[PDB]
Amino acid sequence: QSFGRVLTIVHSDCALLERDGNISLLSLPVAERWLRQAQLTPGEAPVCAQPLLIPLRLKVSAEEKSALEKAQSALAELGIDFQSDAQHVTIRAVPLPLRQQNLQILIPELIGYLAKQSVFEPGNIAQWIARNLMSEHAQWSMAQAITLLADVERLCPQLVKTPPGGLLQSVDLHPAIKALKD
Amino acid sequence: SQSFGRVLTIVHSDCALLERDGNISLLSLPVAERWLRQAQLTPGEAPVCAQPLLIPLRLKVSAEEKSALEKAQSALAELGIDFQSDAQHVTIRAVPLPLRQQNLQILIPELIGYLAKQSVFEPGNIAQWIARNLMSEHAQWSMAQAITLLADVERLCPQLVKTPPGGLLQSVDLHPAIKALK
Ligand SMILES: [Cl-]
Ligand SMILES: [Cl-]
Ligand code: NA
Repeated sequence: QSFGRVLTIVHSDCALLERDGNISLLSLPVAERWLRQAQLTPGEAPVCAQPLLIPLRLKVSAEEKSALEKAQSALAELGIDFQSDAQHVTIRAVPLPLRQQNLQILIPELIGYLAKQSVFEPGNIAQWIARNLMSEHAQWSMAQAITLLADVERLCPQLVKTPPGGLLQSVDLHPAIKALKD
Repeated sequence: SQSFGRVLTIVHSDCALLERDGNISLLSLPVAERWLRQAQLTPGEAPVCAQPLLIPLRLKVSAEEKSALEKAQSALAELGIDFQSDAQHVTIRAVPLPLRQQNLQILIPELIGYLAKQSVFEPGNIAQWIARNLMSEHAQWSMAQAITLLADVERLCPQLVKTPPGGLLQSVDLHPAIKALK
């Protein structure tokens, strides 16, 4: 299905939508998040490690290093590969959705998150990366909102069928209609 | 002076069983630690000074990160975190005493990620975020460590002792046991 037709951008990051006479307000940041999670999750989209131009070498504490080692397998399932020596880790590849992020901030952030876990699972790591570590977004445009919803419709069919309250809300016309008649 | 009571024993590697005027309680040492550090980092709740690193930490930042840092510069300086910025990078020149022995190559990027998502910047709010992201103190707490921590918390956070939140301290009900003995 579909969220409908994008009508206009509301308050820099929402999209006013129309579907069968119904008007809705959708949060683009929330939609972007669901999209990224699906694109990063093995089993919901193609996952292929992408080589870094220049590998990112980082110093890590022993507890971080140890966390990285236990997570190696989960990370590789996400397309995140690295090698490491005594005091460092060097990121050699990341999945496509991450290739254009600022990895000098994202990876150290991922490392901090990983150093706090007891269990490592690609699914939960993808979700975390999708919600917290990714590129913030400035003013949204129509072209961007249109593209986003289309991608979300394609990869997250379920969101369409049952959109949470933080994703899309009903814009009630009854008051205006009544006010026009009355 | 006012206190949480007498430390009786360590429970679950990170909690402390307390006794105060006949009442028994369980206190989360990690939570107590976070309040202590939050206090040590908050201007007005404890002394704050800027200590230079012997090796400035340079980091690449996105326009959005760059911008966020710009807006938070004053609040950060109040916390003793000083930095310089050039086109694409920022260089941390100094950090408060409680952050000297941390993994800044991980913590600063996390702080930057956190700041990039804020709209309002206040030293108090930022210090709270920092205290919650410092690497967990110990792992297996000892009696001496808990006794020392609590004495410090008592002097720097007198209000916690008066109104200990439920995340910090919980009552251990002896009534069932007393009834059972009967
Ligand atoms: Cl537009
Ligand atoms: Cl447009
Ligand atoms: Na970021």
